[PDB]
Amino acid sequence: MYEGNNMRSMMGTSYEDSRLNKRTELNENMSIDTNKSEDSYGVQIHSLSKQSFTG
Amino acid sequence: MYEGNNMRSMMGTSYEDSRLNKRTELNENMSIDTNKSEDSYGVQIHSLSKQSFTG
Amino acid sequence: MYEGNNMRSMMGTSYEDSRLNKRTELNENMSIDTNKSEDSYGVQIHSLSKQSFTG
Amino acid sequence: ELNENMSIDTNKSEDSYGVQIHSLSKQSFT
Amino acid sequence: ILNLQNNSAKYNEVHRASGGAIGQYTTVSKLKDIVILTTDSLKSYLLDTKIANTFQIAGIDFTDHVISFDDLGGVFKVTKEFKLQNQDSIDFLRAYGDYQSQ
Amino acid sequence: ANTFQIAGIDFTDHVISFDDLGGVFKVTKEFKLQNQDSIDFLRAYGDYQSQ
Amino acid sequence: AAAAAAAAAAAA
Amino acid sequence: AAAAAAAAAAAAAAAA
Repeated sequence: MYEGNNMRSMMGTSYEDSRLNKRTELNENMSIDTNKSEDSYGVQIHSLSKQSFTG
Repeated sequence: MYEGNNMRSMMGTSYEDSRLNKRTELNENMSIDTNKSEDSYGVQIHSLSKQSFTG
Repeated sequence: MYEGNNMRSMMGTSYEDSRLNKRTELNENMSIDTNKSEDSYGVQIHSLSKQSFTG
Repeated sequence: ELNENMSIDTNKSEDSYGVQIHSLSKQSFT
Repeated sequence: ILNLQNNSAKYNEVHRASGGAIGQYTTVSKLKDIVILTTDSLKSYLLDTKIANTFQIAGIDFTDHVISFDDLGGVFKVTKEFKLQNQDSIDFLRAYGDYQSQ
Repeated sequence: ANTFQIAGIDFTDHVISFDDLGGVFKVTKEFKLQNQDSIDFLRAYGDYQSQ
Repeated sequence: AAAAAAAAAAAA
Repeated sequence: AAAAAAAAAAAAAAAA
């Protein structure tokens, strides 16, 4: 409530939100597409996308 | 049958009837949607929402 | 005389008077129109009625 | 005589499947 | 079930009535009026064994007439009339709201 | 699978699971650290600050 | 007059 | 005179 000048370099600006970023994820999905043995009644074994992890 | 006065605070307006206000009933529905193991079938997880539970 | 407030539930606006209803009167007449022995002189029987008196 | 029907309107257990509740109808009296 | 919908005098208990101690009385029921009472364990036994192993079920599934409970005893009844003497008994009773007992 | 009427009685949506339900450990008796290889093993997992 | 599923659920 | 249905080949698949 008291103003003064709340903006100083750090810890005058840290007690507010302070740059919400990099949320801990379920962006790649778990327990839904993963942990899923609920696959369709298939027709053949067609292919599996070989991914080359490069970085 | 006998009129008399019909004017007394209690045992007049209280000896014959009064306003039923609560009902002590099943609005929290139980045995129908509660006591119910009759759910769906299929792909699965995360049908689990929780509230702020202040009420 | 003193103006004050004159207001409380009782002992203000209840100290000097109240609502009057009934002063425990003679309405059933004793010694005016009943307590009679002044009846007629002639042919006779059956001034004897009966109500239901259920109330 | 028979008026109300036994063995057709009664003696049945070939009629119930639904996954439900409340056959509990306390009917009024005479 | 469907013992009940036969004309029988074996299924009532009218012998415990006042003027009807000896002698019989026949009555039936209508399937809009029978409910069963059970515990939840064999209710679940109905809800997996008798309804999911059974291949043809479309008329038989009488689970609509079933109410169950966790336990069928949580209450207490008194045989011998008695009196209260102990202070912790008062404390334990008004722990459940029984204030008036002394 | 081997039953026949699973139109309503399948509670499998509320089933989460794990491979094994323990890799975790709880302290008793309130010890201290004494031996070199112990904290060296702690260094293998990121625990640097304990000596 | 034959009927199936003789229960009739009533709610409030 | 009524006939109840026969699930002679109904292996029920559901989605959700």
